Amino acid sequence: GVVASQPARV
Amino acid sequence: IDDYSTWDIVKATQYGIYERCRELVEAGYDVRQPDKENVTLLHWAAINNRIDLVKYYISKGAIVDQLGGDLNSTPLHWATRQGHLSMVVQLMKYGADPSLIDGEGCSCIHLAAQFGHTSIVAYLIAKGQDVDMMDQNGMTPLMWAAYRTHSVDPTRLLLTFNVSVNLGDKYHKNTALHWAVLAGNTTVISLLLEAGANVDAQNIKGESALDLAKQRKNVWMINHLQEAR
Repeated sequence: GVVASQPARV
Repeated sequence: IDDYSTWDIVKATQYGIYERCRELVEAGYDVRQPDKENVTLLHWAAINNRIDLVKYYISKGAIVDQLGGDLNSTPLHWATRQGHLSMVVQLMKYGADPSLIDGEGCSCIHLAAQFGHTSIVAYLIAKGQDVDMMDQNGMTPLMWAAYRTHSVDPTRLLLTFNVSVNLGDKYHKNTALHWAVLAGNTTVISLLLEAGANVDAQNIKGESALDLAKQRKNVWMINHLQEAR
């Protein structure tokens, strides 16, 4: 898939 | 047949639908205008490796290193997290600063290290980033590798440079070996011992890496560290 969510904390 | 003529500019950017994005821009969408998440179009383009969209948005005056998102990061930060070497190369050519730090205290070399992106780590080192660059947390790329990459690389690559293997981070004074024991990263432990890691050097609580091994009751770890003195 494509990236459609922003990077988040682990 | 969905022809993308209905898609918003963020979704069309994510998917690289170039002509859709270009029509929305000429019809008045400001390439600098963030979305409801405080993310710019450059960010979405970068994290999806949309090389041509990146050129286009920058030519329309998008801000190359504009912070965005909950993690307060540049588009280059995003591409680095995601592992897009070509995009890292492309963004650095337009002046993106790999030394900028994000909201977690990390610059690009640390992001590449902690997500296992060995070729980007090699590239940043080849472009002048110091292999032992300390981030805002006092972590080196080797510490991040020991902690998060349970894999030969990027640890093996990092050890081919003149790293100071027995550095400790700023707040815990944990060496990379400490971090690998803490994390149960058995692949990395052997590499660091073989690279001269001191198993007795103590952190800020006075625990050595052997102490941490003994603490975790891990027979394999205790034996391997003990036999490296």
